[PDB]
Amino acid sequence: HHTDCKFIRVSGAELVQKYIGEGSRMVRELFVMAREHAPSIIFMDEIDSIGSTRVEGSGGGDSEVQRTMLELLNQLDGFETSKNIKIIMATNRLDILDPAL
Amino acid sequence: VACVPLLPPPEDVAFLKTAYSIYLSQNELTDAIALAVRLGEEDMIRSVFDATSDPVMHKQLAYILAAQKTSFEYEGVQDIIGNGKLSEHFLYLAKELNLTGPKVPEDIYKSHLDNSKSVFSSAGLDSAQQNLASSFVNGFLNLGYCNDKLIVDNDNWVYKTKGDGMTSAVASIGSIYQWNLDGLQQLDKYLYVDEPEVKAGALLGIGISASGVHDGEVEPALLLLQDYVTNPDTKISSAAILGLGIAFAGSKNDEVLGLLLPIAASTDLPIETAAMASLALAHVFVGTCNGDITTSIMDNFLERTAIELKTDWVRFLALALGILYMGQGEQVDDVLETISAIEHPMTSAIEVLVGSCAYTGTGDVLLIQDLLHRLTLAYAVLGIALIALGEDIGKEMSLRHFGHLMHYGNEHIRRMVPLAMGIVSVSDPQMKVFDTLTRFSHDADLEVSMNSIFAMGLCGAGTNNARLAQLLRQLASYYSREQDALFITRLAQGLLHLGKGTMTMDVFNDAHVLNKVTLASILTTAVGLVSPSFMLKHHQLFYMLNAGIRPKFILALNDEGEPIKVNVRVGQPVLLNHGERAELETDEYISYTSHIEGVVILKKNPDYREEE
Amino acid sequence: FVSNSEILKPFEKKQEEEKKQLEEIRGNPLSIGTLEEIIDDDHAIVTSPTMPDYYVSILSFVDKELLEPGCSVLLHHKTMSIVGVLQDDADPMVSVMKMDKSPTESYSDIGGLESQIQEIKESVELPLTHPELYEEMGIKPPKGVILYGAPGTGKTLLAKAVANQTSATFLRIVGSELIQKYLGDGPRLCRQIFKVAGENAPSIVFIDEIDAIGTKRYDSNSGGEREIQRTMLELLNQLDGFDDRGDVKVIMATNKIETLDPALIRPGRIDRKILFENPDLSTKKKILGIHTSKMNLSEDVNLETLVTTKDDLSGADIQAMCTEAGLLALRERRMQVTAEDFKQAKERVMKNKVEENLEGLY
Amino acid sequence: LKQTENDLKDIEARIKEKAGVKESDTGLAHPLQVARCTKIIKGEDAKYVINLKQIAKFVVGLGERVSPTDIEEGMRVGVDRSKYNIELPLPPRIDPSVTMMTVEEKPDVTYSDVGGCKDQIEKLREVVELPLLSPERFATLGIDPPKGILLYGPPGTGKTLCARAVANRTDATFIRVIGSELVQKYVGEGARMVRELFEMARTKKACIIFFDEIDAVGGARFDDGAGGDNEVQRTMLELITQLDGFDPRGNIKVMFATNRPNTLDPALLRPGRIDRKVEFSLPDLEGRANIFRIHSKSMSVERGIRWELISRLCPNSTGAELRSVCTEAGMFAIRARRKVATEKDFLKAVDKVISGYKK
Repeated sequence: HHTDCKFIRVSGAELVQKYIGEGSRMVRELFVMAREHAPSIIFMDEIDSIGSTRVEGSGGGDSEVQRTMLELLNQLDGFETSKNIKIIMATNRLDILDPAL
Repeated sequence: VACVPLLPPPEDVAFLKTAYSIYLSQNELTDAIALAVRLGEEDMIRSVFDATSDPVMHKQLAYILAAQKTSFEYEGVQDIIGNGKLSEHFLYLAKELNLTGPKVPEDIYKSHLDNSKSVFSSAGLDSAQQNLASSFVNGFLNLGYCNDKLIVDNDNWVYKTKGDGMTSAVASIGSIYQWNLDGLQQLDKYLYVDEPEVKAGALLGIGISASGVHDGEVEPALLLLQDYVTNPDTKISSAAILGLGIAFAGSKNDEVLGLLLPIAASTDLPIETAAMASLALAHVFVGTCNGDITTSIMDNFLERTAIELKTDWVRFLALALGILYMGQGEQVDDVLETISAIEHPMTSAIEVLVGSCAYTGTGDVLLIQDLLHRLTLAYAVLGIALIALGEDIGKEMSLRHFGHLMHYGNEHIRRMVPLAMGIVSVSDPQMKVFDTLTRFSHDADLEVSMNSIFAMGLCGAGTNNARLAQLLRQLASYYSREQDALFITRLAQGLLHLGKGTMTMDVFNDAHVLNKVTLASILTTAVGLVSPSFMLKHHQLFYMLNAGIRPKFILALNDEGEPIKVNVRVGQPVLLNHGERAELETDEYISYTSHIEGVVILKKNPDYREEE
Repeated sequence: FVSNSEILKPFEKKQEEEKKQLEEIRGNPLSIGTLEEIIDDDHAIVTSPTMPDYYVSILSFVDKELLEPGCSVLLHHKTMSIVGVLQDDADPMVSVMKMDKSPTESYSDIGGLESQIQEIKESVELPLTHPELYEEMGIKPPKGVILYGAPGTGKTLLAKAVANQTSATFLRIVGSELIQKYLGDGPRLCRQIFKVAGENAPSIVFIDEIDAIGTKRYDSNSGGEREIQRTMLELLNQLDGFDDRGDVKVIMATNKIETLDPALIRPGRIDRKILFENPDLSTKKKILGIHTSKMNLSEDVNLETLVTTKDDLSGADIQAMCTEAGLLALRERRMQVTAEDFKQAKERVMKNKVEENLEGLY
Repeated sequence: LKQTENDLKDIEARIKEKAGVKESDTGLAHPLQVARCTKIIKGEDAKYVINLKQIAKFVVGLGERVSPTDIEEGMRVGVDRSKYNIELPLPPRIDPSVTMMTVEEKPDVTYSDVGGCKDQIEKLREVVELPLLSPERFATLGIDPPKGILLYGPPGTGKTLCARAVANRTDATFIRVIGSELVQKYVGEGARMVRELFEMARTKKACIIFFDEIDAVGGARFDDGAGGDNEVQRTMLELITQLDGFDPRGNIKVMFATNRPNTLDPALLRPGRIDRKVEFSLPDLEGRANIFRIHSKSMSVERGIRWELISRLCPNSTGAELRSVCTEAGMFAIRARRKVATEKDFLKAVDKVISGYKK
C-alpha cells in the first residue's frame, strides 16, 4: 500500500494442472504479468497458513515452485539489469528450506 | 585511398596518382604497388623496385606482387630483377629471381600442404557418362599436388569415355600437374603415341599444367602447339588453342599473338566448331589493348556471314572485347566510340559489358542507369556482379538490382540471375544470396536448375561444405528426374573442394586488390559451361575455371625460409601456426614495412628476438 | 532508387490484380482450423472445430512444403479449402523457458576462476564463434559440458559469461517443472524443450539442478515413483539419440554429479567435466576489487587487510560482505562506506560459513 | 527482394490452382480413424450412406460393396469405430491413422564402431539385411526370420549406430519411437497409441520400429497395479498383443533397446516377441584399435602410431569413450597452439575421462 503496487498472492499448487506444459505455461505467464505490472509484490502463498488458508508447503509443488521464482530473480539482474519486482516468502518451517536457498 | 573509390562518385583518378607519390616518401611501396595495379601503371612497379636497394625489402615486395599475377607474369616487371642482376646498380638478388619467375611461392604451396595435410581421392566408377564426371572431379579434388598416379595406373579408367570426353580424361592428368614444373616431365610419356584423343588431350593437359608456371617455363608448349597447327586436326587445335590461351594468360608476347592470329582468321567455326582462338587472344592480352585483335573482332562482328552465323563464336567475341578492356577505365572510351558507331543487336549487349569490365570493382551512377536501360540482356545483369564486388554498398545494391529479375516470372530472366550471384559471391559465401538461390533450383525449367547448381559451386568457393551439405543432399534427389543434373552436381563438389579444399577464387589478395585474371576466368566459364548449357559447345570449357585459382596462405619468414611464429584464429585449426591457411586476418608481429597478409618477411627488435 | 522505379510500373498492375483474386477467396466469415495431415495424392485432410473435415487442393500464398501436419491454416467456410497459413491461437502451450539475449556478465567480472574459464571457452565458446567452420569440418568438438559446484558462485556465472560472448540465446530450464505429478507428462515436457532448442539455434541450454527428476537408483526402472524415472530416461535418450556439432550446446548443472546415472553423463557428448576449486588469498583480492569498483567507499578501507583474515571463503561470501558493510553505511545515511563497516561484515559472514564440528584438523 | 521472389512462386501456382479449384468445388473433395461421406448423393438396400461422426450418424447395417462409384463427399472412406464397413472402393484397409513419430527415410548414419560390435553386425546382417535382400533363401530353408530382436548393454556405444545403419543399407524407413512417450497415465491413451503404431507399420511394411528404452515401458515392479503401475502395465500388455497376434516377421522388424533386461518381465523377454537377444561387449585391446583407426582417418597423428600400445595402458572403455578421447585430444592441440597430434595427446585424454566417468 506504501510502495504503491498490487499485492499479488500466488497459490503455489494452483499455478498443479494435469496437462502438458499448460502448467509450465502458467508459471511463465505469471512473471510476464508482474513484469507488466512493475512494481509489484509477489507474495508466495501456501508456504504459510493464516488458519483460513490450507497447505503450509509440501513434498509436491510448493518447494519446487519456490526454487523457480529464484531462478527468475537471477535472470533479471542478467540480460535486462532492470529489477523492480520483488518476491516475499513467508514460511514457519525450516524443512521447506535448504542452504543453497 | 580507401575513401576515393568508396564513398563519392569516383570519376577522378587525380587523387589515386597523388597518393602514390606520398607513399614513396615514407617507403610504403607496398601501398604504391596496390595503386599501380588497377590504374594500369606498368611503369610505376618497375620504378618502385629501382628505388628499393635493400635485400630484405626486395624479396618481400616480390612475394606480395606475385599475388596480383598480371603485373608479375608480365615481362620486364619480373625481369627488372633480370636485366639488373647482370651488373649491379640496384643490388638486385639471385635468390629473388627464383621468386619473380615463380618457383619458390609454388614450392611453399606444396610445403604447406605436405605439412598440415589433406586427404587423397580415387574413384573412376564405370559407364561413359559417369566416368567423365568422376575423372574430371578427381583432377579438381587432387589439384595443386601430383597424385595422378592412380589415373595413369588404370588404363581402363582412362579408356572408358570417348571422343572429346577422352580429350578431357587425359587432360585431367594436367590439372593434377598444374603449378608444378617437375610435373611437365611426367606428362611427356603419355603425349607420345596413344589413341588420338590421348594425343590431343595431352596438349590440352600441358595448357592446364602451365597455368601459373608459364612465366618461367621448363618445357616449351608453344613449340609442340605450333607443330600441331601445321598438322591436320582442324577441330582439336581449338581446344589446343584454349589451353595455350590459358597458358599465355597474364603475360604478353608477340610469339603467342603470332601463333594465335592466323588460327582466328581460319573460319573453321561452322563444321569443326573450331576457330575460337580470338577468345584465347583475349585471355593472353588481358588488361591491355593490341589493335590487331580489336579490328579482327570488330570486322567479323560486322560481317554476319553464312559461316559466321555460328552463334558460339559470338558469345566468345562478345566476352573477348570486355576481357581485353578489363581494368583500364577511361582510356577504353576510345574503343567505346568505335563500338557505338558499329550499330548491331549483338553490339548493344557488348556496350554495357565493356563498361562493366573496365570500371570493375567500383560502380558509378552512369553504369547503374545504363545497365537498367538495357535490362528493360544476360551481359547487362552479369556486369552488375563485376562492379558490386569491390563495393560494400554494392553488395547491398545487388540485392536491390536482382530484385528486378525476381519480380518477373519469365524463364530467361530467372535463368540469368544465378550466374550473376555466382560471380559476385565467389570470394566468401553469402547466406542471404543462398536463400534466394534455393528457390531457383525447384523450377519446371531444367536449364535454370543446371545454372543454379553451377552457381552454388561458384558461391561456395574458398570454403568446402558449409550450409552446402544440406543443399548437396537436395541436389542429389533431382538426379532421378534429370540426367544433366548429376553431371553438374558432380562438378560442384569438385569446385567446392578444389585444390584439396584449401584454395580459392577471390578478389582478396596479399595486397587487397582485385585480380583481373580471376574475374575473366569466372566470367568466360559462366556462359557456356558444358554442351547442353547454352548454345551447343563442349564440356571441355570447364578447365578454363583454373585461371581463377589463388591459394589461401600466410607464411611468415624471419629471413628467407627460417620460421617465425604468429597465431591466427581460423575454424573450430584455431590458433594455427605460420605456414598454414587463413582469411581476413593478419600477423601479430611486425613486417619490414608491409604489415599485410601473404608471404611476409617479419622482423624483430634484436633485444626480444624470437624465432620458432 | 532508379531500380525501384523500373520495378514499380509493371509490378503495380499485376499486384492489384493478384491481391483482388486472393481477397475474393479470403472474404469473411472464413473459419480457422488446423491441418491434420497432408495426403500424398497432393490433397490434404483438415480438422475443423465446427466438424467439416475435407480433402481439398491447396491454394497458394503458401506451398505444400511450406506446410507440415498439425499446422494452423485458414479454411474456406463451405469447401474448407487451404487458402493460407496462420499462426496457432487460443493459447499455444509452451513449457517454462526463460530467454536471455546476451546475459550481462563476462569472465572479467568473476576473474580468478582462470582454470575453468579456459575449459568452457575451448568446448562451448569457440565452436559457436565458428558456425560455417563447424559445418565444413563436420567432426564433433564437445557438444556439451557439465559444470558442477554451487549456483551463483561459478556455475550460474560461467554459463552466463559464455552466452554473452557468442550472441547465442541463453535458455534457463527449470529442472523441477518438467517434476510434474502425472504420467506421459514428464517426457513430453522434456521433448518440447529439445524441439524449441533445435528450432531457435544458436542456443546454450542451461538445465538447472538436475537431481529432482534424476536419482540413479540401482535399477533402470523401479517399483517406486514412475514419473521421476520416466523423465530421466527421456533425458538420457535426448543426448544419446540426436547429436550436434555446434548448433545447440548443452550445459548441465547438478550439485553432485555422482547421483547421475553413468550413462546419462555419456562421453561423446559431454566431454568436459568441470569442477570448482576453492579461492586462495590472491583470488580473494581479485574477486573483491571488481565488486568494489561498482561501490563508492572510504579510502581507509584496506583490501589486503580484509583478505588475510578471510580464509576459506568462496566468492559468494565475498559478494555478501559488499552488501552487508554497505547496508550499515545506508543505515547511517552515507554513500561512502568506512573501514569499520567492512570489518564487522567480514567477521559475520566468516562466522556463519565457518561453523566448526571438528571434522577438519587430523 | 527475398519477399518478391517467394510471392511470384506462390502467384504462379495460384492462377493455375484457382482454375482447377473452382471445378473441384463443384462436388467437393488412406489415412482415417472414422469414415466420412457427408450425405452421399450417388448410391432391402441398394444404396450406401456412410457418415460416422457423433453428430450425424447414417448407419448402414450392410457393408460388402463398391456402389457409389468410389470415394466421395468427404473422401475418408475406410474404417469405422461403429462398423458400417464400406468394403473396398478405392481399397482402404489398414492405415497410418494419426500417429506421432520421427521418421527418417534412409538415415545418413553408417557404422563407426566395428571393433566391439563385430558381433551385433554379424547377427544383424543375417536377421534383417538378408531376408529383405533375398526373401527366397529363407523360403527354401523353410524358415521365416525373427520378428523382433533385443540389443542390450550400454546405450549409444555403437548399439544405436547399428540400428540406423541397417535401415540405410536395406532402404527401409527408420522409425524412432521413444518408448517412454508411448506410455501415458490417461486411460488407454496409452493402449490406443500402441494399436495405431502397429497398423502404421503394416501399411508402410518393410520397416524397422526402433524402441529406445523398454525399461520404461515395462521394467520392475512389485505393486502389480497401484493406480500408476496399472497404466504402465496396460501399455506393456497391449504391445505384446500385436506381436504375439498376427504380424509380418519378414517385413516388420522391431529392434528394442534397453539398459538392463533383468528387471523386464518374462513376457517381454521370451521368444514369440524377441527371438535373438544380443550382448554388448566392452571392446578388447584389438577392438579399441579398429574403432581408433576409424577416428584417425582424420587428425594429423604421428605416422607410425601404435594404437595397440595405447590400448594396453588404457583402463576399460566403451565405444562411446574411445571416440570421446579422440576429440578431447584435439582440444589439447588447440590449447597449446600447435597443428599436429602425437600419441601423447590421446594418453592424456584417457587419463582424465575415466576418472570423470566413475560411479
